[PDB]
Amino acid sequence: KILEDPKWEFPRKNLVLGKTLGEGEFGKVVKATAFHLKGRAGYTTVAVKMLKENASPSELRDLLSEFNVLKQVNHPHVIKLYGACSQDGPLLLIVEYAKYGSLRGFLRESALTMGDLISFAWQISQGMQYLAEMKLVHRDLAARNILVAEGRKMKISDFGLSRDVYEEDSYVKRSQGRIPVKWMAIESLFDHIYTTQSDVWSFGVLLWEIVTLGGNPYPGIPPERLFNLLKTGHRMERPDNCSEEMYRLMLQCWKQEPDKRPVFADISKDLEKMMVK
Amino acid sequence: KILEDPKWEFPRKNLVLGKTLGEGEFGKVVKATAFHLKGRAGYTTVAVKMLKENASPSELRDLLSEFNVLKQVNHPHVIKLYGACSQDGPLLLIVEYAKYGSLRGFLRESALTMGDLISFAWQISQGMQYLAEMKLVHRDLAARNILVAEGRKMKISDFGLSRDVYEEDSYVKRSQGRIPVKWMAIESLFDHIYTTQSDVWSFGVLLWEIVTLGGNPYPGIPPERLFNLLKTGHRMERPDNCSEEMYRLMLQCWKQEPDKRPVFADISKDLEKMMVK
Ligand SMILES: Cc1ccc(-c2nn(C(C)(C)C)c3ncnc(N)c23)cc1
Ligand SMILES: Cc1ccc(-c2nn(C(C)(C)C)c3ncnc(N)c23)cc1
Repeated sequence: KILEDPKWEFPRKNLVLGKTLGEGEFGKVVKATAFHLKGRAGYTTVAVKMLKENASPSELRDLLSEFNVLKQVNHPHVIKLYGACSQDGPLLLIVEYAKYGSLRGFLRESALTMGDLISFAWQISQGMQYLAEMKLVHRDLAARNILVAEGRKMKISDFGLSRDVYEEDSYVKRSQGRIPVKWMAIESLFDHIYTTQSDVWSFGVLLWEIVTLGGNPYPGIPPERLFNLLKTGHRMERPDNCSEEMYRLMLQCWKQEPDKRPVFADISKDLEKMMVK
Repeated sequence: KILEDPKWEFPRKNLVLGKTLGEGEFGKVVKATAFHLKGRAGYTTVAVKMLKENASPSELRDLLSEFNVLKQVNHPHVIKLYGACSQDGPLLLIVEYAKYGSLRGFLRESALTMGDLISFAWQISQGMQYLAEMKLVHRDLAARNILVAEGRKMKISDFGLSRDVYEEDSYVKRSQGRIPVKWMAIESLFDHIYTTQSDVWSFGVLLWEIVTLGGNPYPGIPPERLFNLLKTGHRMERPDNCSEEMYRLMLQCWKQEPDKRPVFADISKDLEKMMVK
């Protein structure tokens, strides 16, 4: 029983699904083509996300949660929602198509200069600054949760775990322990507290992933040992393809006090100062 | 911070990990060899389960939950726990090794006669009757959660979501919506009620998977539409490789009233009557 919003409902007969682009804990995403989308004559190459054959109740809640947050945002660096098919069969979410795939895969498949990586971090920081202005916390901010559309333009994705900056619900059942530990902020890891400043912590780990072309954060460190490491003040070390100014930004994102961490508005200007220089 | 039980702690220096056997929502399972296990001189081919590099707090809780339930059971058709490495690094669970892999994959890879399939259902019903005697509900009973060791002997696995038949804890934080809908009992789907009779419902779906050699239950039916179908009394249809007596057993497992469903003790005798005849 899903409410069908007419502003986003799309006819299933006007949608042809193609080959599977990926399947896992996120769901089932297939490539597809949608004709007469948004009233524009012709067809459009899109991406359709659906539940798996072995989906659980929580898997639907995330797809509906992802559906809600995508109806409310709009940004050239946040994946765009085009339509949905909530009636007469399976639930399909029709969104923008990212040719080059997820960012974690795109970085691993690599020729990219250091200017290309700072551009990626700049785009992600731009969209995140917008989400902060939209009163949203992403929580699940990582390299795997970022898409790469055509033009190598970064697109923020996976809003199934996102919450409001101001809780606008009388009773919200709390999701528990669904954020990977190595991307969790120390206060989120210690008291289940997720904020925009916690996304900055997650963004700092994202910077580490980009400068390493899809590296595994805290290498060889069991995630069950990371709480003790972060509680004592230990962070990650300087990687190989990192400058003195770039590594300083990661540590500012990893400051213990969330007030001592920069906001995404400052991160965008800090990263542009690296692009110009 | 994990408590190290000396009855199950095993030295990491006495364990060599090999190639990865599988990775996903369940965790990371690698093939390995353990020397001087259980005091027996020599080495033993085992399987080691560990957390992923992007594991979340709940992923650890399941591994610890799976660890607890495996310390307490023993059956030739339930996977056997051999040891663990909870100190000085990553958390490793050392259990029995299943050469032929998961049951869902083993059925799909297939020459098997109808007698071979009833034998598999018999073995799974035997171990489940034992778990019911051990006051345990498995909940996540499916074909993917069953292993096939050497000799094509069935081994019940994945106890991360298992609960006690009698709740022996003052405050237990409830996991929510982690069982795939198509395997959920109608009362579990309607009021979050998981019991041994609900495992019989799940076992009936497992029978359907075996007689179809790893088929997808309720084919072409969106899992969001299954609650309405089961609430109106509709079940699955007779498959192709199913007898009149075998299909009757599935429907008895799918009876609305859980008291109207058979117990695993009767299922073992019902399946043996098919093996003899
Ligand atoms: C709502 C929604 C829908 C689809 C996706 C998505 N996942 N993925 C994979 C997982 C294949 C990289 C994609 N690859 C390309 N384009 C996409 N749009 C996606 C993400 C969110
Ligand atoms: C505690 C525990 C440890 C390992 C496994 C396990 N998963 N898997 C896959 C997923 C590769 C089929 C296995 N394949 C063979 N043998 C095994 N033992 C396993 C299950 C539970």
